Amino acid sequence: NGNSLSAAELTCGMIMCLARQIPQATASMKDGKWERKKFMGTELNGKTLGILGLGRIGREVATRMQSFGMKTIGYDPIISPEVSASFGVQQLPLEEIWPLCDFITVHTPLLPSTTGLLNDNTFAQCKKGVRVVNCARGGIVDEGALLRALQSGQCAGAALDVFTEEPPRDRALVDHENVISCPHLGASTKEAQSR
Amino acid sequence: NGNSLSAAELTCGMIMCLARQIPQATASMKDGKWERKKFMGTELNGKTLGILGLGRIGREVATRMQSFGMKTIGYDPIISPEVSASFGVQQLPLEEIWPLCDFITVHTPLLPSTTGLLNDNTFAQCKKGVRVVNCARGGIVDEGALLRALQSGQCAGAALDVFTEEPPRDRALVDHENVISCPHLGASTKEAQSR
Ligand SMILES: Oc1noc2ccccc12
Ligand SMILES: Oc1noc2ccccc12
Repeated sequence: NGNSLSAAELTCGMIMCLARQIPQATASMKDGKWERKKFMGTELNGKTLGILGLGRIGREVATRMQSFGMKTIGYDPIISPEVSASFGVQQLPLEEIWPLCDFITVHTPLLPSTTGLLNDNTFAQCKKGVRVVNCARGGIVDEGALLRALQSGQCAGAALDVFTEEPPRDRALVDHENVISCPHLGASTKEAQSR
Repeated sequence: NGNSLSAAELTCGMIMCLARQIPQATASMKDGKWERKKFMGTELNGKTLGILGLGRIGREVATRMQSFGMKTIGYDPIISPEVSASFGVQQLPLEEIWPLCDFITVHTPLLPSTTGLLNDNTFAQCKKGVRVVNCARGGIVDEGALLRALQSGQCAGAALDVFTEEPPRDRALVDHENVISCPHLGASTKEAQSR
């Protein structure tokens, strides 16, 4: 609400970080290395971003990423397709979303229907090399399934602000070379903090 | 041209990384830490972005950062104020730009007139806490002056894709906690590479 924009901005930051491996490149630089060929990335323009959860944060993410030329599609059980069209999000059923996306971002509450929304089944339906972002609630993305998808290359990268347990006690995700992370910083701006 | 969008996209990534310290937070997480107060950041909405160089890259940066609610102002001696108005950038003389900006990004060639465009004299005219990006040409930002500004806090952070010498032999900038960097990745996308 107040803090909608801080979350939406972090999410868009994470999308850009996944496309260009900025965190990993800075780490490489700080370790004294100049590794240009390693950190070959991708352009956002013309890519498809799937947005799962089309409330305020989802809508804000959409309109920012639309300025990058991304195609924004998505799904939300409550919001009508004509309403999401009005903010440039094409709604399709979930089963249709997975194979189209280059990037997926989640913006749902944590409910039975959204716990493990991304799981071994839904990762297998994605395009090989999909990049995922969770700046919403820990557990929306099944962490074990994510790890397996990163290990196989079915997922080329992931950005996590939130974890099933905080701080995460299992470190295998965090430590993966294709995972970027923050300690639940979505609301952590001076502005959000200070109404 | 071909590669305009890859440079512009990286620049926008770097601005979001400065606002939220994504690379430093990832490093902290990978070292097993959970440091929430350390990485309190700022919101981009409502802030002023100064764009120095209003050719194709500069214009693309402007229109993307406008979607975040940033006020975009700038300077370019060759681009008419009418042309820059067409993409929502108010041109002002340099002297008027420095004090207004929360963020500054450079998109000029390297010429006598732009070597040290940001230097001790122009840092001194900036708002305390300014954040700077150079994804254009190494030497636009004077490296010794940038280090002095980061040491005093006159500059709160900087993002560098390019250096006066590549790789930089002096590591004090790269090693600073408030500096984000990449090994000249601006054109390093699969797309740019493959027309
Ligand atoms: O409850 C939900 N809010 O947004 C969703 C998106 C996908 C599946 C379920 C939900
Ligand atoms: O000479 C210049 N080329 O582009 C510029 C932008 C700002 C200030 C000077 C110049």
